[PDB]
Amino acid sequence: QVQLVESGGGVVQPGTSLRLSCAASQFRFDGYGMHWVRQAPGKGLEWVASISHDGIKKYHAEKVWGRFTISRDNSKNTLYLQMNSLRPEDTALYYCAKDLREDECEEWWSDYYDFGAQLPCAKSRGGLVGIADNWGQGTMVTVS
Amino acid sequence: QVQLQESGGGLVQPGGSLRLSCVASGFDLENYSIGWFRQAPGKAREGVACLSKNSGIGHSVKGRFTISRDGDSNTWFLQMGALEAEDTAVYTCATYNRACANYVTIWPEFRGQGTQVTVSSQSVLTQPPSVSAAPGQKVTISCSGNTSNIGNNFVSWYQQRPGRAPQLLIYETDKRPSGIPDRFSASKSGTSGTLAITGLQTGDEADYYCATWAASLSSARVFGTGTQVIVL
Amino acid sequence: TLQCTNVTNNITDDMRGELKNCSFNMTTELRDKKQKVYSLFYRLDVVQ
Amino acid sequence: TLQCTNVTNNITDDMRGELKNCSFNMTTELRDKKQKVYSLFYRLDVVQ
Ligand SMILES: *[C@@H]1O[C@H](CO)[C@@H](O[C@@H]2O[C@H](CO)[C@@H](O)[C@H](O)[C@H]2NC(C)=O)[C@H](O)[C@H]1NC(C)=O
Ligand SMILES: *[C@@H]1O[C@H](CO)[C@@H](O[C@@H]2O[C@H](CO)[C@@H](O)[C@H](O)[C@H]2NC(C)=O)[C@H](O)[C@H]1NC(C)=O
Ligand SMILES: *[C@@H]1O[C@H](CO)[C@@H](O)[C@H](O)[C@H]1NC(C)=O
Ligand SMILES: *[C@@H]1O[C@H](CO)[C@@H](O)[C@H](O)[C@H]1NC(C)=O
Repeated sequence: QVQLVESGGGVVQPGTSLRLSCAASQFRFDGYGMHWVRQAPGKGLEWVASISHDGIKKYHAEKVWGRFTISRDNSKNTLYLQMNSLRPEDTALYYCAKDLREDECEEWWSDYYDFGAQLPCAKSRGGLVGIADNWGQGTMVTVS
Repeated sequence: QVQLQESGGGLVQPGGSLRLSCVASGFDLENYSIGWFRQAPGKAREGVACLSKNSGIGHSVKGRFTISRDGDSNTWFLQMGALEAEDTAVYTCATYNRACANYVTIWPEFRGQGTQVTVSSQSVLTQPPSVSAAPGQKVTISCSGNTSNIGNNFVSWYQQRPGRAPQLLIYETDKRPSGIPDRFSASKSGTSGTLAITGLQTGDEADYYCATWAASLSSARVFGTGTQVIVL
Repeated sequence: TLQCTNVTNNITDDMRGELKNCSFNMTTELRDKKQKVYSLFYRLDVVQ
Repeated sequence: TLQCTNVTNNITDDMRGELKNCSFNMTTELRDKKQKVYSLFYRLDVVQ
């Protein structure tokens, strides 16, 4: 139910580069991993790439191996998708979605001779959980 | 007792793990430590692990092999992983000095008999093109793939309405979100997932997709071709 | 403090309450970090 | 860190200082919350 904004699409020539931007609000962007789904008009969905909450684990597709880049910036709450070596088959709609696991904190910073103060998170477990429940409007990318 | 009894030997495929173990008694296993042998044909004797008393450290000659103990139980577990063709030999567990003195080279006393360890040897989902049934009937959708994607990993279902964003309906084949009613059910068998829809209506007309997720292998994630539902 | 809650798995009517499924924060081996550990505490060892 | 305050009530001028409020945080029986407590400390036992 949170808002999803997608932008950065356009019409580009083959072999060019483009950047797609997805924005997050009303929820913690750091707490959810990102995925990119491609869908040509009139055909089924196609998974493209996935990144965890921290960004350590990056996963890509056999059709886009070595040519798609996906990154996340939690400070600005933004998702960057970098395109390399475009082809005419890439004309499709790209959908922005999030995760569901709601990663928690395994450890918090402490102060022994207190132990009662609220201190920021130290270590955390999460990521993966490649299930998408909220889908944004998406962006249209045309290659010609 | 003092003699050592070993267990867990057998045959392993290259790229697996074992749980070698050995137990002993004899009212004198507080002064000694327990480690393991390795003797391959044509070669001399080496060592693989030595759980040193007086330090609790699990020394080993390679990174893969690890020795471990559990409580006061007089049993020692040698865990080995990422096995390779050379690791086929006669594994014996023996007793070394109180502080795991020179091993991988020594020949101790109070040794066991020794077990035997021998080592030797693009998927796309298939879905029907479209389905059709009378309103209020039950429909079934089959998503058949491979062992790595569906057999070894869970399957998620997605519904895309015409000119609308997709929506999650089934996750790990046995649970549904709050906004989705119970009219949809899912099951898995071997490498095939089956989705059953009851009380189909006009509003359910959409394109359904099956996907899998796993970070272990890159062939594991795969989205289905899609099934079209038409209500007469 | 114990953010405890009352256990209802395969329980019997005679042993109602009694066991409590307590969750509390705890210093780890480093004396700078809080875990979140859980335990079972009988109703005779916990007070409100 | 004691937050101490000049005592002033029914005092015989010359005995200025000496007695003092000193209010400070304090660990209670529970090791997660701190009680704000106050006490009276003589000037010989507190250094600035
Ligand atoms: C353990 O420490 C965490 C540190 O955040 C506590 O979480 C806070 O709990 C209070 C209530 O006690 C809430 O008002 C805060 O919103 C919580 N903060 C966060 C970040 O969750 C937690 O209560 C402590 N105890 C347990 C049992 O977890
Ligand atoms: C006891 O500890 C509390 C810890 O919060 C102190 O409260 C803080 O006081 C400073 C002083 O101006 C404020 O800036 C903080 O905002 C306060 N914290 C909170 C959470 O309100 C309190 O001052 C301490 N008392 C004494 C006597 O030292
Ligand atoms: C657990 O069940 C007992 C049974 O009456 C009840 O009295 C107790 O309050 C319950 N615990 C909590 C935390 O509600
Ligand atoms: C506070 O106490 C000091 C003693 O160190 C004294 O010199 C000063 O006059 C006092 N001030 C007031 C306002 O009581």
